[PDB]
Amino acid sequence: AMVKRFFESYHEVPDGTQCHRKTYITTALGGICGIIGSAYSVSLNPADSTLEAVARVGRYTFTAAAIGAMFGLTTCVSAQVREKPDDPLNYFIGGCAGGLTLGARTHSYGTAAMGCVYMGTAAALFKIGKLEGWELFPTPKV
Amino acid sequence: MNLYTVIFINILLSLTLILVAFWLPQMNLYSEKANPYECGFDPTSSARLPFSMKFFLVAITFLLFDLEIALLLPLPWAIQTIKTSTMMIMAFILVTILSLGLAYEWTQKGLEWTE
Amino acid sequence: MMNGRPGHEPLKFLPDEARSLPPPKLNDPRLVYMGLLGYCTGLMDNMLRMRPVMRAGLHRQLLFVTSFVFAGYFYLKRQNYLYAVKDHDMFGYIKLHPEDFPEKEKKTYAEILEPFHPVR
Amino acid sequence: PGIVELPTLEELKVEEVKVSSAVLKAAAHHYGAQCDKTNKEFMLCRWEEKDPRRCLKEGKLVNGCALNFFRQIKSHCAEPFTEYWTCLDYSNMQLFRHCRQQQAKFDQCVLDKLGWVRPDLGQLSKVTKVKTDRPLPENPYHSRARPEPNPVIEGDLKPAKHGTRFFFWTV
Amino acid sequence: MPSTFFNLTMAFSLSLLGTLMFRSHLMSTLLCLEGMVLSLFIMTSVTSLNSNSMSSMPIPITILVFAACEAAVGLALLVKVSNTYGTDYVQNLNLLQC
Amino acid sequence: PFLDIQKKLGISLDRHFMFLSAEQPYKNAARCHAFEKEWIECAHGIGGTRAKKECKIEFDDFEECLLRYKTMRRMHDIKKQREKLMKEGKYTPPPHHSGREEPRP
Amino acid sequence: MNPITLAIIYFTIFLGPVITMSSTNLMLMWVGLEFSLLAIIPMLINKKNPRSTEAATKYFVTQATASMIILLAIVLNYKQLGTWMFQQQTNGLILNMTLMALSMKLGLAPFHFWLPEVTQGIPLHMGLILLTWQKIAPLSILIQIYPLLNSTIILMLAITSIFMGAWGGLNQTQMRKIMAYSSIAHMGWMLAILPYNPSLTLLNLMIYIILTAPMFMALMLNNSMTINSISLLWNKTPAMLTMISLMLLSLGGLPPLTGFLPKWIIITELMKNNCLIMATLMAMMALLNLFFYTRLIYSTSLTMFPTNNNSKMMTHQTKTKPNLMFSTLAIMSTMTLPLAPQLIT
Amino acid sequence: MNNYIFVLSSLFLVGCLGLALKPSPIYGGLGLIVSGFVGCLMVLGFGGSFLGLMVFLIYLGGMLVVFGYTTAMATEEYPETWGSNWLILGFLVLGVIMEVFLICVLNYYDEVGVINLDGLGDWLMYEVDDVGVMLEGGIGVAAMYSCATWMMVVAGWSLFAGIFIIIEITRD
Ligand SMILES: CCCCCCCCCCCCO[C@@H]1O[C@H](CO)[C@@H](O[C@H]2O[C@H](CO)[C@@H](O)[C@H](O)[C@H]2O)[C@H](O)[C@H]1O
Ligand SMILES: CCCCCCCCCCCCO[C@@H]1O[C@H](CO)[C@@H](O[C@H]2O[C@H](CO)[C@@H](O)[C@H](O)[C@H]2O)[C@H](O)[C@H]1O
Ligand SMILES: CCCCCCCCCCCCO[C@@H]1O[C@H](CO)[C@@H](O[C@H]2O[C@H](CO)[C@@H](O)[C@H](O)[C@H]2O)[C@H](O)[C@H]1O
Ligand SMILES: CCCCCCCCCCCCO[C@@H]1O[C@H](CO)[C@@H](O[C@H]2O[C@H](CO)[C@@H](O)[C@H](O)[C@H]2O)[C@H](O)[C@H]1O
Ligand SMILES: CCCCCCCCCCCCO[C@@H]1O[C@H](CO)[C@@H](O[C@H]2O[C@H](CO)[C@@H](O)[C@H](O)[C@H]2O)[C@H](O)[C@H]1O
Ligand SMILES: CCCCCCCCCCCCO[C@@H]1O[C@H](CO)[C@@H](O[C@H]2O[C@H](CO)[C@@H](O)[C@H](O)[C@H]2O)[C@H](O)[C@H]1O
Ligand SMILES: CCCCCCCCCCCCO[C@@H]1O[C@H](CO)[C@@H](O[C@H]2O[C@H](CO)[C@@H](O)[C@H](O)[C@H]2O)[C@H](O)[C@H]1O
Ligand SMILES: CCCCCCCCCCCCO[C@@H]1O[C@H](CO)[C@@H](O[C@H]2O[C@H](CO)[C@@H](O)[C@H](O)[C@H]2O)[C@H](O)[C@H]1O
Repeated sequence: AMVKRFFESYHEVPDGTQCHRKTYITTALGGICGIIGSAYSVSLNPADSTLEAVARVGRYTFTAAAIGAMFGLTTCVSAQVREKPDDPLNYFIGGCAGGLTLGARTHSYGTAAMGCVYMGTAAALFKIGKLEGWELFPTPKV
Repeated sequence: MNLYTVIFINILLSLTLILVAFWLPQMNLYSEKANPYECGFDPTSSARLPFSMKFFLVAITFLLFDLEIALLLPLPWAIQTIKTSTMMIMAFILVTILSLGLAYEWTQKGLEWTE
Repeated sequence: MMNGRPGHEPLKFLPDEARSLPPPKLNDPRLVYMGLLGYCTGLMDNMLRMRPVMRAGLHRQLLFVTSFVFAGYFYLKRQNYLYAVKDHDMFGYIKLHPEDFPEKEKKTYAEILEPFHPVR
Repeated sequence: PGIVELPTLEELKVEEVKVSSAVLKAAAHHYGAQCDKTNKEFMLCRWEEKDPRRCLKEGKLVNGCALNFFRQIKSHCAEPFTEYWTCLDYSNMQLFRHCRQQQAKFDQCVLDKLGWVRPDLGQLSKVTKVKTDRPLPENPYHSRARPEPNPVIEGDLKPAKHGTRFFFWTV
Repeated sequence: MPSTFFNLTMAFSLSLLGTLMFRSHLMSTLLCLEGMVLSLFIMTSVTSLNSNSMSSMPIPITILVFAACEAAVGLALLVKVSNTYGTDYVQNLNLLQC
Repeated sequence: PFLDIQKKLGISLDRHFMFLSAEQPYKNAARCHAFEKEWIECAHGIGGTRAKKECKIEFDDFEECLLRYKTMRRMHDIKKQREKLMKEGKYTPPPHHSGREEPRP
Repeated sequence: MNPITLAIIYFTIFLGPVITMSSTNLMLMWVGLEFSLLAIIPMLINKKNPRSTEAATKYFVTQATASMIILLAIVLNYKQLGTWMFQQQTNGLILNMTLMALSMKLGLAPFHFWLPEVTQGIPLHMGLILLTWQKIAPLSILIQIYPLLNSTIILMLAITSIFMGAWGGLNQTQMRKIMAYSSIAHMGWMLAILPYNPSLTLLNLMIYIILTAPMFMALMLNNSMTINSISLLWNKTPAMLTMISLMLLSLGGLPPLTGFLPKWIIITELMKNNCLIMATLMAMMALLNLFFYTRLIYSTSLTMFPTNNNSKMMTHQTKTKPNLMFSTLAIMSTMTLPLAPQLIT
Repeated sequence: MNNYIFVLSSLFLVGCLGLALKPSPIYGGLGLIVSGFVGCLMVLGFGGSFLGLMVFLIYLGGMLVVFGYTTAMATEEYPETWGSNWLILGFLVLGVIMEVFLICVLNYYDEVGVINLDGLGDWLMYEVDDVGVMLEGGIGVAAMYSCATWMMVVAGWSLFAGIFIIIEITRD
């Protein structure tokens, strides 16, 4: 569908350029993950009322969207300032900024610090995968 | 078309009698008249409370026996087959196992109602 | 992967074409190890039943050793056959498709310029 | 993606056997004996050719044979035949067993006048052989050539070269 | 055929949605299973008729036979649930969280 | 099947009513018998992977026969073009399409 | 149960999977799965307490729902192609709901939530059947259509099962719940490799079964339902301490035990297909299983928990169990890695 | 008459919507009876006969047992109907509106795809053997006795084993 194409547009242009569009794409992706997580949370751990369920859906989605926005913005600004399109380090900085955001929203320096390292490493490895042609779900070959 | 026509007339006739019965007579609604009947004294509870079923096992046995007859109702077409011996054995085996199932439930006191 | 191959009998433990292969030695190291596992099974069974580990039930111990070796021999024959079929198919496929498997003429080290990386 | 070829309306004009089902059923037993050769030719064309457009010539001979059969009834046995099919037409299933009296009168007539013997029970349901100058269709399904099977690998079995070759296992 | 099969598939989807979205009565859910069975019976029957596949008409009957066995077991289980708790409510069936 | 017991014993518990072209009661051929017979026969002996590409003609024909997507669309187009012309007063259906035919036979 | 009932019900439990594995027709495969559900319910609820009633009911409603979705796929495919088997031309959505519904039948995550609860509510010998014999029929169907399955859904189910099997088993003090999470983790490995090499799915199934069967027999010996109960083994049946420890380490996939082989070979085959990222994630989180097995080994054979005075009366009594099937499976589930080439091809 | 089968399959859809909302099983049981009758009519409409009458007969028996079980084990003081709860009523009305919308939109985008409101009635019966005799659905079902005996073996076994199963489940 066109929704898939809207996500392929992230890679249509090199990193460090069109930072506005790349921030919308990652903000949208973060929001979707927040909606999925919120759905499982309210279904399996129901709230005391409907207004608390809806309140928790908004808390998860906006927090997840905020993490995706900070990751997408920081990654592009970092590549723009450093003039290094193909550097996995730009993605590590963005993933750390996302990890710091998660800690700031949940009021936890341990989640900020632990979030920064794990999310930075995951984002840096994603860039290495994009550069080196790794497949997440390869089809059978042999 | 004809079967649809007559059944609609049957529905039409029944509904007309209901409308006549509800709009022709003189009415006089008051609370004591419309309260539920129970031999002149008031009910002590709802009629909507659980009513125990002592033949519940016979009832769910009837579900299985009703699919057994569904397997038997093609027999008028099946007796037309060239493969008469095969059909006959299948029908004999089907009836016999159903009999054995009934015999087992009978000897297990499954047809006795619970107390 | 091999199940749908030509001339595949269903549920045949040892196809007759397997009788061209050399049978395993009765003292094959894999069959000797099988018999050792059967011996361990007998000893473990004695332990679990609070019996003298080495002494009790030598008839039971002997049956454990013989069953493991007996089963292992026939299973080893089947495994030998499956590996032989795999090579028979692989090489046969290579011959039917010589364009996918060219002989690569390799160059001597007199012509190859490997980069030197000084250690220092 | 080809054009489907259809015969013209002019090619499909025939003299219709436009009599009712009781008329056909009343005459059906003698009709089956009298027009068998033409009827079996047409049915062999249809089952061999699997195409109604390839059997139009034989279909028209079926109609002409049926009209020649009924004109023989009309000229010799009109009144016994009319009394029979009218009685047969009364029944909701057009059953033979309600008009045995009228059937016998018709059967006797076509026997004396035309020599027609009614076939016995079982005779019309037989499979029969028919002779035809029409060639046998060679590819009635218009099927393509089948794809060629995979080449088979031949030779005797040898042991796996260097054993299983599974990592560090020697054998 | 096209529009009938669309509506029948939607009817199955609704019955499955009914199965997946519990209310209180276990019996109401057992009825939703019978709804899915009913939809699948008609879909199989209509397909066999539309293709003139007379050798497949045994299959819809076998669908009902095993559905009857499934429904009989479901009701048998419901008797057990009612005996324990005096209702068929599914919120009581929560002892196995610990 | 996962276990080919039926093939090993040479019996048929459920192999013989697997598709449209199978044996039918009283020899009443199912819809698309000839197309399914052609598709099954093209595919035989070459395996599923090859059959997908090399029997593509037979499968498409059989698929069209059974589901009739193209037949339904083609008739929809003719009937839609007829609706447009009749409203514009440029087409008049013949008597035999209006219920006043000369019936055959 | 009287003997006639046992024979009929156990025969039907055996029959269902045999029908599924031998059937060409997808409807007869579904019939086989129907026999399994119906026949196992009376065994699940045989002891008749509120927990067994809960377990049998939760098992019934999950399994019956999954069975309807499987039937929908079969009927939709019959509508599409006029046949009773899935083909290369079967609509991909039809195949994806088959995969979804079969994975719910197997208890793969995220359709796993029922399985630890049902296993907890039933006798150990029924948990054994639930986690071994009852896996074969749904897996057998999947193996038949392995070229048709979507690798994306499989890997996502597989990694989810390994992750939740791991974290799930980490919080358990109940043995029946630990085995259920061990089942889910191992099913995640079986499924990951199915679209690439279904023979390695069967290799993992066999090794899982011969590990799980003697583990259940060891629990059955004293009816040890909790960590604290199994921690009394040193006083009740100390001879079992060696084999339980090795079976637990084998279930965790520690070399040089037989249970290392399925994880090793599946990683090898996944990386022959460039499935490097999933294989790395799978192998890393499988270490979390070894943690809770080790904690279990700590409380049984490597330390001695406090015992009680009544246990002395147990030491006066003779036992007649385990049968010699325990020793055979226990040895072959731990000491057969040297024979690895004969198990994969 | 060209809308006849679409109307029936549309009624069937509403019946399953009513069942899905799960009022008291009394009205759920009634909903399945009406859907079963509507389902019988659809099978008849496609040229069926035996199969349509079977499924109605089986479901008439099945819901009578469910009625008996409902009055004993699934009843409350105030059984719910479709109208009793505003929330259930709203989703009943909204569900019907979404059916009209879904059929309307799908008609627009494809016009001949899943929905073909222009061609209703033209694609019900495809082929019919005009001069045939042995064609009714009962003949096909009867092949269980001759050509498809394995289908009847498994069906018979499941009913037989079902007796032993339900006796075990229900004993105390
Ligand atoms: C907060 C840190 C989080 C660490 C986790 C890893 C973060 C990195 C992922 C986000 C990167 C940008 O987002 C990523 O790029 C775009 C979004 O438009 C999409 O990119 C990809 O899409 C599809 C996958 O469906 C591929 O076939 C395509 O070739 C590629 O462009 C991905 O779906 C998304 O994952
Ligand atoms: C490039 C570096 C950029 C640095 C900024 C990004 C890092 C973000 C770190 C977020 C830290 C978490 O945020 C911090 O959480 C603590 C948790 O004690 C909370 O702190 C506040 O509330 C808590 C309890 O709620 C009290 O105990 C505490 O005394 C008070 O200060 C605040 O919410 C915030 O001060
Ligand atoms: C601590 C967590 C990390 C664990 C580390 C795991 C081991 C180390 C990872 C090394 C990364 C492998 O690096 C990757 O290897 C694969 C597989 O050969 C190759 O990558 C390529 O493989 C084949 C060609 O052979 C292509 O079809 C494929 O699309 C592409 O990914 C490259 O060599 C490199 O992109
Ligand atoms: C545990 C369940 C036990 C109950 C089931 C027992 C079933 C056993 C049935 C035994 C009776 C079979 O009876 C059998 O009938 C067939 C026809 O039907 C007879 O068959 C005879 O007539 C048929 C025509 O129908 C001829 O084609 C055949 O050559 C001739 O043998 C056999 O001579 C007789 O032996
Ligand atoms: C478990 C696998 C191995 C066994 C294989 C199965 C075959 C078993 C054969 C022995 C079975 C006989 O088992 C026997 O069954 C009958 C059923 O009629 C029961 O008997 C039943 O009917 C008789 C009638 O006189 C009465 O005892 C009573 O009404 C009822 O119990 C017996 O109490 C039981 O002893
Ligand atoms: C690759 C290398 C393979 C290493 C193999 C591992 C060997 C097994 C390790 C687990 C050890 C089993 O655990 C060990 O069991 C023995 C009995 O057998 C116990 O033995 C001791 O206690 C028991 C009672 O508890 C006494 O009856 C016994 O006489 C005494 O020696 C040990 O206290 C316990 O620690
Ligand atoms: C719960 C009950 C639900 C009721 C659902 C709605 C029932 C009414 C169905 C309306 C659907 C379309 O219904 C009717 O379809 C026929 C085909 O048979 C169309 O057919 C007619 O008009 C269209 C063009 O407008 C052409 O096909 C042609 O001129 C003529 O055949 C009708 O124009 C349309 O009105
Ligand atoms: C472990 C439990 C299972 C054992 C119990 C069941 C025993 C088997 C009894 C059912 C026997 C079915 O037996 C099977 O019947 C069918 C017809 O139905 C025969 O089928 C034969 O006639 C049909 C008629 O259409 C042909 O199309 C088919 O090609 C031909 O094989 C099989 O050749 C025979 O093998």
